[PDB]
Parts: sequence; structure tokens; C-alpha cells
Amino acid sequence: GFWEEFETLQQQECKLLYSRKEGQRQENKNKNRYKNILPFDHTRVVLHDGDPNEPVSDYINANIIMPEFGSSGKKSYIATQGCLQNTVNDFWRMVFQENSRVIVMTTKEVERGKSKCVKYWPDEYALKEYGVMRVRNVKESAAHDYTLRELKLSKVGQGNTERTVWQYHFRTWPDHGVPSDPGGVLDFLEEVHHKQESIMDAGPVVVHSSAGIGRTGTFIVIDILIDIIREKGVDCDIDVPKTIQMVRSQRSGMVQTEAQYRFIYMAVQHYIETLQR
Amino acid sequence: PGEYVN
Repeated sequence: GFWEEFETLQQQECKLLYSRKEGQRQENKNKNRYKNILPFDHTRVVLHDGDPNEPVSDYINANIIMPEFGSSGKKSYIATQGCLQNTVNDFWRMVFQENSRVIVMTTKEVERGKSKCVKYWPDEYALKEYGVMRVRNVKESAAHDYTLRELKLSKVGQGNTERTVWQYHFRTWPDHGVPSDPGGVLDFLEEVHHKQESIMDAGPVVVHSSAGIGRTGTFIVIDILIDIIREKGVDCDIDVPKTIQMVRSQRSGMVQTEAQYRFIYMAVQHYIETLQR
Repeated sequence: PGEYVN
């Protein structure tokens, strides 16, 4: 039962209470959108190469999520919150350092009067410097449910560091609850998957939401489960609770609501039914 | 910073 399964998961959280001390440091307080939502220390993305005048330059509210313990970076994700005004530069340091080539944005910049992500990309055709990083917005391609932005990211002053980063911005997720059917998300995730698959040396896919746990966990868990079906077929074992437990061992609270939990099952079933057609 | 309870 969906209701019983999600409740059992919500109770099991007491054994994934790993340290979150770095995000609790005074220097990092203003780098978190939400005081209570912090990365586990052992899976957090540690930022190197920071300004040597900054006493703490190694922190972003983000964790690596591996679907399996041996996963390559190309098969992994970074779950993170939407940028704050003061973390846009750190976000691009993270994207560059981790060799990420695909970003999945699951919110608008603002929903119901609240900032869910400060704009971290230039206007179409424009060039912006974000700290030491330079970003050109080469082209935007607008679909029904999402916009794709082809971004070119490089380190200022250093040639031959340029790489293309593809930002898939899902724009129609409802302000409350979840989409009433998963077709839009499934089509979006299919494009994300093929783009990531096509890039030889790609690092983890960056996925973000206001806190980096609810919509972020929903998209990541759907993506993991559909990839199992890609490899193993429509009759394979699918274990939604165990997959949620795996991602929750790497960032607290992934998948926040019962509607999200039901949406994951619905997305997987629709993926299966399109294949069977 | 605030509190995410969704």
C-alpha cells in the first residue's frame, strides 16, 4: 500500500541521521535556503580552488547521489537547492569542478511570491561572468513543459576549459502538489537522459528544487527506476521504497510528500505502458 | 534562512 509504504519510510529516518556539521557552521549559515535542510558531511560536494581570502570557501548545500555504490559520475546526480543570491558563483564552481554537463531545474525562479532559485544563467545570447566562471547563453529552445538552454561554461582567463552545459528547465510543475499525470515529466526526463548519455566524459547530472529534496528527489528516483527498466526490461524487479532509502542515505529527506510518492509509481507505470504499446 | 515543511 502506498500510504503504508510512505509512512514506513518516514519512520525509518532515525537511522540515516548522519552528521551535517559543515552546513551548521556559522560561516555557512547564509548559504542554506532553509535552516533545517543541510547536506550530510560524508556525501556533500566539497568545493576546491576557492578564493584564498575567504576562510570558508568549500561549502555548497548539495550532495552526490549514486544509484548504486559503484556508480560512475556519469550515472550519478548532484541534488542541490536553487541558488541564493550569494551562492550563484559557488553553484557554477560546483558545475565546473564536477564536470557536470546537464542541469535539471524543477521550479520557476519565483512561486507564490517566494524565491525558489535566483536566476544563474544569462539572457539568451548574452554573456555573464559569475566569479571566475564565464557563461554564454547560446540558444534557448522552448517546449510545452520546459525550456532548454544551451550554456557554454568556461573559466575566465584560461582557454580550453570551455564545455557546453545543457539546462533543462521544467516550468509547469504546480505551485502545490504534483502534476496530475506524469507524461510531461517522462518526456522531459527522456530528453535529459539522451543528452547525458550522448556526452562522453560527462559528470553527474545536477538536479535542483527550492530545498533540493522534494521535487529533486522525485525526479531523481523516477530517473533511476526508468533506467533500471531500460537495462533490465519491463518485467524487472522495481522496489520504490528501497530506491528511496538508497537516495535518502545520501541526502536527508529525498521525496517529501505522499503525492510525490504516488507520482513516482505513476511515472514508472506509464513508462512501462508506453513500452508495452 | 527558514524552514521547509513544503
